Order: sequence, then C-alpha cells, then structure tokens
Amino acid sequence: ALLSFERKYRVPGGTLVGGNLFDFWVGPFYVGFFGVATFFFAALGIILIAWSAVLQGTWNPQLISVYPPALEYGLGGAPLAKGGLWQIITICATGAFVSWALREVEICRKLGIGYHIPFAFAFAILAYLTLVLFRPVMMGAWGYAFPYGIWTHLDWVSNTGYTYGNFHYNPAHMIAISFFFTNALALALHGALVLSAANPEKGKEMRTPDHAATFFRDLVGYSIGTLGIHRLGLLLSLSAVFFSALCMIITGTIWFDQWVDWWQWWVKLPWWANIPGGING
Amino acid sequence: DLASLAIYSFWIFLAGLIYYLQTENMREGYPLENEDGTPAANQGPFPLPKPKTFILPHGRGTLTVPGPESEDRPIALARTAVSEGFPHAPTGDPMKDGVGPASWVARRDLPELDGHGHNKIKPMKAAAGFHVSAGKNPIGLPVRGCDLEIAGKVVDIWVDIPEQMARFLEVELKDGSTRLLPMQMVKVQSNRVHVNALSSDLFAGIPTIKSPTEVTLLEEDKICGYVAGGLMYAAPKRKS
Amino acid sequence: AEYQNIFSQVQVRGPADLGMTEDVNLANRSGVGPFSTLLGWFGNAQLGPIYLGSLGVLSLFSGLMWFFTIGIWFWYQAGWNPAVFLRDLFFFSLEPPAPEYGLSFAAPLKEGGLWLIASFFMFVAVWSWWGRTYLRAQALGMGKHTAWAFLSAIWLWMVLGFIRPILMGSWSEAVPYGIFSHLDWTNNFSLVHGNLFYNPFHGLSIAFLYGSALLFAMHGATILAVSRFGGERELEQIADRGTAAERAYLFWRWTMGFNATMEGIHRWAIWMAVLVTLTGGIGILLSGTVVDNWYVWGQNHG
Ligand code: BCL
Ligand code: BCL
Ligand code: BCL
Ligand SMILES: CC[C@H]1c2cc3[nH]c4c(c3C)C(=O)[C@H](C(=O)OC)c4c3nc(cc4[nH]c(cc(n2)[C@@H]1C)c(C(C)=O)c4C)[C@@H](C)[C@@H]3CCC(=O)OC/C=C(\C)CCC[C@H](C)CCC[C@H](C)CCCC(C)C
Ligand SMILES: COC(C)(C)C(=O)C/C=C(\C)CC/C=C(\C)CC/C=C(\C)CCCC/C(C)=C/CC[C@H](C)CC/C=C(\C)CCC=C(C)C
Ligand SMILES: CCCCCCCCCCCC[N+](C)(C)[O-]
Ligand SMILES: CCCCCCCCCCCC[N+](C)(C)[O-]
Ligand SMILES: [Fe+3]
Repeated sequence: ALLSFERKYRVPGGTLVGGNLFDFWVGPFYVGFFGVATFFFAALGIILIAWSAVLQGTWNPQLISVYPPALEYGLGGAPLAKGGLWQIITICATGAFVSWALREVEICRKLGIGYHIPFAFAFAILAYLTLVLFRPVMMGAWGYAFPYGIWTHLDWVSNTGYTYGNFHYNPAHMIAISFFFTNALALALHGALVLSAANPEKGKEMRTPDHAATFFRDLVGYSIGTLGIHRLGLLLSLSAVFFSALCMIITGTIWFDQWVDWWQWWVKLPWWANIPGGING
Repeated sequence: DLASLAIYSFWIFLAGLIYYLQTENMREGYPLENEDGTPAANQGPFPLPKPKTFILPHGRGTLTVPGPESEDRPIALARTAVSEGFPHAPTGDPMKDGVGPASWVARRDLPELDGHGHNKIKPMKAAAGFHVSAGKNPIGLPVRGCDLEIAGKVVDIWVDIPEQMARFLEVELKDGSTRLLPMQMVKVQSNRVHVNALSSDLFAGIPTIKSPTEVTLLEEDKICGYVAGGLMYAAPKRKS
Repeated sequence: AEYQNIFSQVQVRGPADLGMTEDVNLANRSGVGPFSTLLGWFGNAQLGPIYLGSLGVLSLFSGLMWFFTIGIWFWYQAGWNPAVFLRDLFFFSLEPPAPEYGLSFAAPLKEGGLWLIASFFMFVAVWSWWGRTYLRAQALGMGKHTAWAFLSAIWLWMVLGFIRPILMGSWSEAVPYGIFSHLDWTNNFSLVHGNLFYNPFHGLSIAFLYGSALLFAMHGATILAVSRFGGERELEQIADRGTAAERAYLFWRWTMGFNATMEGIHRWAIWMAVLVTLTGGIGILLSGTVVDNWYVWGQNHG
C-alpha cells in the first residue's frame, strides 16, 4: 500500500473543497472531493457510451462510434440517437478532465509543491475544448466537432483537413509541428544526456553534471543547464499544443478557402509581384 | 505477410520494454509497506530488478539499489482512523518535526561537489570573481514574511559555481544569526524580498548550517523542506 | 503571486568554465565565447567552448556544401534575381532524377545530378556528425545513449532518401530539397499508398510523438514543481534521494497509481522519443515495397 518513505507525507489537509470529508486514499490513489467528481463524470460517460453502442448495434471498439449532431441542428440540442448522446458525453468528458486537474491541484498542496503540472495539463484540456466547443460554436454547429470513435475520429481529421486542400499549408499548423518535432528532439537528448552521465563506460565512476555540461558544450558549443532543459521541455510541449489550438480555431472561421492560396499574400507584395521568372513568374 | 509479421513483433517488443521500464522504476521505495512498516502482502505483478551498483565520484563510495531502505529518523505521526488509507496527524509541530509538506530526507551531511571535487555551492563572498550580472541585486534588501513584517536583510547570495546559478539568499535576522532561503521560494522585488511561505516569527525556526561557507545535502533538505511546509502550516499567519 | 520559476530573477556571472578534461584533446577546443544575458534569463549564459576537430570540420564543410549546392540551384531558378529569390523561396525545389535513370548516377545537373551531389554532401555531413556524438562521449567516459538515440533519427532519414529509393529501384522515390515541395511529396506519398492513417506504424509513431509531448510536459513541470528542493539536480538525487524525488514520485503515485525513479523517468524519456522515428522508419520502409495500399492491407491484414 505505501512506499518505504510515503507515510510521513500522508498528512491531513490541502483540500480545496469539503475539508476532511474525502481527504483519504484508496490503495496508492488519492481521492479528495474531485476524486469523486471525476469518478462520477467517468462512470456516467462510459455508461452513455455503452448505451450509444446498442443504438448503433455493435459491441466492437473498432466500430463504436459516438457521433455529434448534424449540421441542421446548429447549436441547439439533438435527440439521444441523433447527437444528444454525444453532447452529454462531451459535458461528461470536460467534467472529468477539469475535475482531474483540480485533484492534481489538491495533491500539489498536500505535498507542498508547485502547480506546474495542473497548469500544463490545462493546455491539453484547452485543445480538446477548442475542437468540440470553441470552434463549433464559432462556426455555428456541434457537427463540426469530431466523433468519439477510434477510426472515425481519424476520418474526421482527414476529411476536415482536405476540406482546405493540403492542410500542411496552414501557417499555424507549420509552427505547431515544428514544436512537436523539436520537443521530441529535446526529450531524446535530455533523457540520453542524464542516463549517459549516470551510466558511464564500464568500471568508470557516475559522471557529474559538469561532464554532462561539457559533453554538450563540446558537441554544439552550448549547454542550457539542468533548470534550463526542464524549462525548455515544459515550454516546447505547451507551445506545440498552443499553436495546434490556434491553427484549428482560425480554420473555418476567419479562413475558409484553400490554405495554399493564403501564401499569395507574400508573393503579391508590390515590390517583387510583377517581376519575371522564377516559379511565380 | 511481412508487415503482419513486423507489427505483431513490435507489440511484443513493446511489452517487454514496458516491463523493463516498470521494474527499473522499482529500484526504490519497494518493497511496499503497510502503514506500520511491515512488508505489504501484495507487491504487484512485478518482481524486484537485480541490483545495480553505482560507483559515485570523489571516492564517496557506491550505491546499490534496490537495497535496504530506512527512514533513519523518528516520524511524529499518529493514525487518525482504524483502517488503512487515512491521513496521519502530526503529534507535535509539523514544521519542527519535519513531517507533511515540511518533510526532509536524511541525505548526506556532506556538500555536493563540482566535477573537480570543490563544494558545488558557495556564498558569493568566497566565490572569486562572481557578481550579479543582470536583474535586481537582492543583497541589502529587507526580507518580508507573509504577515507583511520584516524578518531581516539579505547579506549575500549563495551561488552554484558550475551553473552560475543563484540557489539561496543568505538572510540576517534581528539577533545577527543568518539563515538560508531557497531562491525558488522568494520574490525579488525593487525595494524588498518577499517570502510568501513563512511569516516573520518562523524564520528563526529555519534550520541552521554547522559551517558559514558550506551547506550539506542534509541541510539543504531540512531548509527547503521547512520553508515549503510554511505554505500549509504558516497559513493562519499569512495575509492578503 | 508565488515565483513560478520559468525565468531567473537574478543573474550572477563568474570565470568561464573551460569544462572537464578526462581523455579529451584540449588542443582541439575553442576559446570560450561571449556571455548572453538573454540566454541567461532562461538557461546558462555561457557560450562555448566548442570542440572542432577533424570530424567536426568534415561534417561542417559537407554541411555547408549541402546547404550551398541547393542555394546555387534556387538562385538559378530565380533567374539570378534577389527580388525573386525572396518572393519565390519556398516554391524552389531541387528534385531527384526522373524514374528514367533508376538508381544510376548518370542523370544530368539541371535534370537531377545536382540532387545526387547534394545528397552526397548530406550523407557525409550526418554520418560524420554521428561519429562526433559517439567520440565526444567517449572522451568524457560517458555512456553512448545520445549516439544510439541519434541513430533512431538517422534511421528514418536513411529510409526516406536512401534505403527506400534504392529498394524501389530509383532515386525519384526520394524526397526533394525544398520547403513547399517536401510537404507536397509527403501528402502525395500518403495518397499513393492508400492513406497512411491505415499504416499501423504511422499510427504508432503518432502515439509516441503525442506522448513525447505528453511526457516532456509531464517531466518538465514536475522538476520545476520540485526545484524548490533542488529537484533539477537529478544526478545527485539519483545518487542520494531527496525530498524533491519523494514528492515527485508521490505526486504521480497519488495521481495515477504508479511512478518512476529519478533515473527511471529518464528511461521513459529516451524511449518514448526514440520510438517515434523507429516505428516511423518501419512504417515508411514497408510502404510500396511490401504494401502498396494500407487501406487494402487493413481490410485483410496481409
Ligand atoms: C489531437 C489531434 C487529433 C487526433 C489525431 C490522431 C491521429 C492522427 C492519431 C491519433 C491516435 C490516437 N488518438 Mg487521437 N486525435 C485527437 C483527439 C483525441 C482524443 C481527445 C479526447 O481529444 C483522444 C483521447 C485521442 C486518443 C487517441 C488514441 C486512440 C490513439 C493514440 C494516441 C496517443 O498515443 O496519445 C499519447 C497519449 C498517451 C500514450 C497516454 C495514454 C493514452 C491512451 C492510449 C488513451 C486511449 C484512450 C482511448 C482508448 C479511449 C478511452 C475513452 C474511454 C474512457 C473508454 N485522440 C484530435 C482530433 N489521433 C493515433 C492512432 O493510432 O489511433 C487511431 C493516430 O494515428
Ligand atoms: C490529412 C491530415 C492533414 C492534417 C490535419 C489536421 C487537423 C484537421 C488537425 C491537425 C492537428 C494537428 N496536426 Mg496535422 N494534418 C496533417 C499532417 C500532420 C503531420 C504531418 C507530418 O503531415 C504532423 C506532424 C501534424 C501534426 C499536428 C499537430 C500540430 C496537431 C495534433 C496534436 C494536437 O493538436 O494536440 C492537442 C491535444 C489534444 C486534443 C489532446 C487532449 C487530451 C484530453 C485533454 C485528455 C484525454 C483524456 C482521455 C479521454 C483519457 C482516457 C482515459 C484512460 C485512463 C487513458 N499534422 C495533414 C496535412 N492536423 C489537430 C489540431 O491541431 O487540434 C487542435 C487537428 O484538429
Ligand atoms: C498528407 C500527410 C499524411 C502523412 C504522411 C507522412 C509521411 C510521408 C511521413 C509521415 C511521418 C510522420 N507523421 Mg504523418 N501524415 C499525415 C498526418 C499526420 C498527423 C495528423 C493528421 O495529425 C500527424 C500527427 C502525423 C505525424 C507524423 C510523425 C509521427 C511522423 C514523423 C515523425 C518525426 O518526428 O520525423 C521527424 C524527423 C526526421 C525526418 C528525422 C531526420 C533526422 C535528420 C538526421 C536531421 C538532419 C538535419 C540536417 C543536418 C539539417 C538540419 C539543419 C540544421 C539544424 C541547421 N502525421 C497524413 C496521413 N507522415 C513520417 C513517418 O515516419 O511515417 C510513418 C513520414 O515519413
Ligand atoms: C499539453 C501537452 C500534452 C499533454 C500534457 C499532459 N497530459 C496530461 C498531463 C499533462 C501535463 C497530466 O497531468 C495528465 C496525467 O495525469 O498524465 C499521466 C494528462 C493526461 N493526458 C492523457 C491523455 C492524453 N494527453 C494527450 C495530449 C497531451 N497531453 C499533449 C500533447 C493525448 C493526445 C491524444 O495527444 C492523450 C490521449 C491522460 C493519460 C491523462 C489525463 C487522464 C484523465 O483526464 O482522467 C480523467 C478522465 C477519465 C478517467 C476518463 C473519462 C471518460 C470520458 C468521460 C468518456 C470518454 C470520452 C472521450 C472524449 C472519447 C474519445 C475517444 C477517442 C477514440 C477519440
Ligand atoms: C544565404 O544564401 C546562400 C546563397 C549563400 C545560400 O546558400 C542559401 C541556401 C538556402 C536557400 C538553402 C535552403 C535549403 C533548404 C530549403 C533545404 C530543405 C531540405 C529539406 C526540406 C530536406 C527534407 C528531406 C531530406 C531527406 C529525407 C534527405 C535524405 C538524404 C539522404 C538519406 C542521403 C542519401 C544519399 C544519396 C542518394 C547519395 C549516396 C551516394 C553514395 C556513394 C553513398
Ligand atoms: C512508452 C510506453 C507507452 C506506449 C503507448 C502505447 C499505446 C499506443 C496505442 C496506439 C494505438 C495504435 N494502432 C497500432 C492501432 O495504431
Ligand atoms: C497502452 C494503454 C495503457 C493504458 C494503461 C491504463 C492506466 C494504467 C494505470 C495502472 C495503475 C496500476 N496499479 C493499480 C497496479 O497501481
Ligand atoms: Fe530530467
């Protein structure tokens, strides 16, 4: 049930809501008021999923699909079988997510640590809310949202993308990807650096963080340090997701033509627009 | 076909890999224990990994994990229920006792050393050639506690030499004794340094270091521990 | 508000760290560079020294030759015009030889030969630089995780412009050097193989990419959350666990039921990242060589 050093940390307090009521653990897990909230929202949203699956007439996860209301229902409420179920589920999902974040906050307090984790998580939540709430509302209907289905959500992504030609041309999407690739680069390096210092050549002593620093200064002539690469990581990852949200929120709202055509602006700047040759002349 | 082969292969690789990764993350805090310190009956689907040994620099010895784990200090906590899974209430002063968010670990009563074998962290007066290069210089500023009362004055910066990082502010209290304050728990303002975690009357409680040019892993832990604990335990003395 | 720890509040400066010496040839190290008070607010401010050396130079030289052999092609496309060059910069492309030449190196300059030269330069740049990550680590007596992790990345790049074009029978199957052109090639590559969303490796690869974001966000935030106990000093925390590690392990344990160690999470880190291009590499290598259309393959599995 406890790690050899856990007990001295399992002290009362830190709860946001409800005092000592739910201030306790279940095995390794911390409950807290929001422990309950998320359990409640999760049980519910799952039963509502099992329920859509019968209306669909399939017990196969590769087939189960919970679709949003159709483009005719606008931003009104749809019947259960015709999109209502997906709305309740979204409410439930969002409820689960937020609750899961606030529990993280409650654990943070009990342990006397920083709130950087619930904070970073909120970016993920904002991305999801962008795709099923912010965008559709701004667009004008709940069916612009993606379905809750393993493969169908992929269908939605492919179809939404192609609605604007090659989505690669979305400028914000370019920068968002750049961050995803860079973050993965930095994660591989960071992990590799620490391990190589902690696990040297055979028989040699554990390297020092001064070695790790040197190694990198030698390689590319600069070392960000141990508080630095951790600040870096948090940032790249949060940024990736921030730009992801932006590329979507603008797509279909303030730009609805082909993304590739938006680049005409650069090219149709008066100083070099009518000048011959090249590719665009 | 080949593709089918490859993907089935991969899902197998991945499983042993998630297995490898899981056991390697058990080199500490296991075996699991009941709240009374006796080994728990259920330790999970996963065995303990075979020990590994760390050869630590500056002839400071070896570390073999997993290995015999021991708190190596009395824990001033008492059960609050008759069944497992409930909080344990401090039996004294949590801050002074070092339990809850104010907890510390019985690390080494030796300072962390740089790649060369010199003390990693040094007070700036003894760190030849170091100076504040950017931002507001803290040294000389009054230190204010959450109760909005002055507790002392900043009389130096404890700097990390290999990283050239400000780790702690050395503070001078009303009686002339100093304490170390972690650099992550203080807000450097233009006309003062503000400490949200501790009220003025608790600064004296900040554990002291046995030598004025060193800090040990043990003292860092007791100090960082104590100050963080203030967030929950100083609460009744923190204002808006 | 409380200090969040993203940016340093105070910068102190001291004599420049010429770093560790171990088995390294100091004759080959540069001088230390300036200090950036900019780089200083987020990470260390110290630039250099750097280690140049036979392999550093070869790499660097080939690296510029790659970069320039493309540059000269673009300018010529531009009609040697600086106004055009800047208006049409993403539209330029240096393309592989026609399917006509297969895997022959006799294709002409304006029609593909130039692409081979560039690639040649790139091939040498990247491998030498790889050797560089292995040696630099050896000279300090460190593990070689950084070199093996990098190999993962090289795997995908190798498959993309060398191994797949060669197994298909022609250099035209390779990727062009251009901004908008390599994107097109990518979109097109999926259209031709029956939509890559149906390739189980592509899907795996995305999971690890998304995950990398997931994990680095998770790790970065945790360490900053416990830096108030010197959590960022992970190696000594490994050698002698602090209340920084215990709080880290218990946060994740109380939240999701299990946890890592200070060394462990870094193992979880290097694999989640390395699996991105490993899986990736495989997904692409099988595309067109063994499987012509993932939709069709998805319907049977074989
Ligand atoms: C954000 C970008 C796009 C999108 C584009 C894609 C693309 C492109 C791909 C996926 C893939 C996946 N997507 Mg998606 N996906 C979106 C939004 C979502 C949502 C959501 C609520 O917002 C979720 C939960 C998922 C979940 C998933 C997984 C089924 C799968 C692997 C992801 C992963 O490794 O992440 C990293 C996270 C982790 C490793 C942590 C653990 C995650 C586990 C796997 C979560 C599984 C949940 C799932 C089984 C449903 C449970 C819900 C109920 C409680 C039962 N996507 C939006 C619309 N998604 C890949 C796939 O192969 O699936 C077909 C793929 O190729
Ligand atoms: C044909 C397809 C088009 C295209 C169409 C789109 C569209 C359309 C979208 C993207 C989006 C994205 N694209 Mg694109 N894109 C293409 C090609 C690419 C390739 C490429 C190499 O070609 C790359 C690298 C990317 C990369 C990306 C990312 C920038 C982004 C997806 C991640 C994200 O948004 O996280 C966001 C993260 C989340 C939503 C996850 C939230 C998770 C929540 C908070 C919690 C999950 C809990 C879960 C239920 C737990 C289950 C319980 C269990 C216990 C686990 N695209 C092509 C050109 N792209 C998506 C985006 O930007 O969204 C905003 C999107 O909608
Ligand atoms: C229309 C587009 C198609 C599609 C077609 C492809 C193709 C084609 C490929 C990918 C690939 C990938 N796709 Mg896809 N993909 C689509 C939609 C998506 C979506 C989405 C819809 O949300 C997402 C999230 C992704 C995500 C991804 C990545 C997981 C994956 C590449 C990983 C990587 O980091 O490589 C980035 C890393 C590298 C390329 C390694 C290179 C390393 C070298 C050595 C670097 C040298 C640098 C050199 C020295 C010069 C640098 C300059 C100096 C620094 C100055 N795809 C749709 C279906 N996708 C790749 C893959 O693996 O697929 C299985 C791939 O080949
Ligand atoms: C912002 C940067 C990235 C990020 C960060 C991040 N994620 C996080 C955190 C952080 C910092 C956490 O602290 C938290 C965590 O605890 O991790 C272990 C979390 C987490 N990120 C998760 C998943 C996740 N994160 C993702 C993305 C990302 N997370 C980013 C790329 C993705 C994808 C698709 O990229 C996924 C799948 C969880 C593992 C965990 C949060 C767990 C949680 O919220 O539990 C509460 C909810 C439930 C127990 C289930 C609720 C069931 C619903 C009511 C119904 C199901 C509805 C659903 C909409 C169906 C979707 C079906 C699909 C097939 C489409
Ligand atoms: C500043 O202005 C001047 C004029 C000085 C410049 O020089 C400017 C220069 C620029 C404008 C340069 C711009 C360069 C880019 C836009 C480049 C972009 C490159 C990419 C998008 C590349 C993407 C993908 C590349 C891939 C996957 C390459 C793979 C290469 C290989 C695996 C190498 C394979 C080897 C070959 C075929 C030959 C092998 C032969 C042997 C004998 C072994
Ligand atoms: C580092 C361990 C975590 C790995 C995450 C494994 C779950 C990913 C599931 C992806 C679903 C994939 N597939 C093959 C059907 O496309
Ligand atoms: C590839 C998908 C993996 C999803 C894993 C589901 C959540 C894992 C939580 C395990 C917690 C374990 N426990 C109860 C033994 O402590
Ligand atoms: Fe780390």
